Amino acid sequence: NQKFFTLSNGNKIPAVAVVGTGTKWYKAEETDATFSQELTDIVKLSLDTVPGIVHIDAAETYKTYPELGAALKETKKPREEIFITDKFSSLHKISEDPKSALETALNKLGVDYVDLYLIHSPFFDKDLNIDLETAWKQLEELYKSGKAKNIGVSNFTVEDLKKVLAIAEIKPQVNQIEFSPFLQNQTPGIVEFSQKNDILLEAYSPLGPLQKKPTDADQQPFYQYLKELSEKYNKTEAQVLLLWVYKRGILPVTTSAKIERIKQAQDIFSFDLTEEEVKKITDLGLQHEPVRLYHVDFYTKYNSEAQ
Repeated sequence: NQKFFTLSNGNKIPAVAVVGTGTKWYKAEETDATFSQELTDIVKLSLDTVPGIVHIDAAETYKTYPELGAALKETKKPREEIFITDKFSSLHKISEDPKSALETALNKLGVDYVDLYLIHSPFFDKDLNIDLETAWKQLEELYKSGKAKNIGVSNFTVEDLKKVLAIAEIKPQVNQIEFSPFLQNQTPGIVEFSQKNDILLEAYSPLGPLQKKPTDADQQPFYQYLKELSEKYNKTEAQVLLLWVYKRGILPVTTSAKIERIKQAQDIFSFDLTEEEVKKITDLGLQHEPVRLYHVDFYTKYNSEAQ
């Protein structure tokens, strides 16, 4: 039942990521006191009970490698039935460079490789002693050594991708961006450019519209239609939006702490949307004001082009 995207290198990636590792409260330090039993328990439960290949989206910045590592050790879910995406913290330095970050992560996770490694932001912390070019080249070496089965970037503009393409031996395989019906181009032209250049887009915060659901939702065309589709298919509104992202050729990344929502996200491929329905979600979304939840200070200037 599970669907996959095929990356430019021929490798497959599960077409929805359903396990996220954010502490609901930002985690400032890594101590026994800050270890989140609640997070480790939901990751373990997901690995135990979610059918098929379970795609986890992790990140150095979360400081939840210990919780992911404990869950990975305690599950009997086999390693090959897990796809682990990890991200080098470029915005806020924790490691000197990608090589150091991933070496540390592999040891904390208790694993030999990650399935996808991303540069989390093109906007490097002033405290980092490495530039974008040098970081990408480190990802190329982690790809060649097999520590990262696939490599890519996150929150890159067209100009950022062009900077990588100018020095790349290995073309980035993924660009994880914020994408939803209320933000259909995180930065100008990114969707069209990425898809034309065989760089797979992942969409984080694809459920932004449901987070920022206004209290007049019952009277808003977008939310009215989303409810109509939910009722038509006997699926949740979340499931309809996640499937819409997939139908736009983009891999939705979601991060619920409710096991039934995690299972529902994995199960989006239990139905389909017609061409009309995909187009109508798109069109009603584009009529809406942009909603941007991440990289706000960097990309506000692009809001006028996002829809």
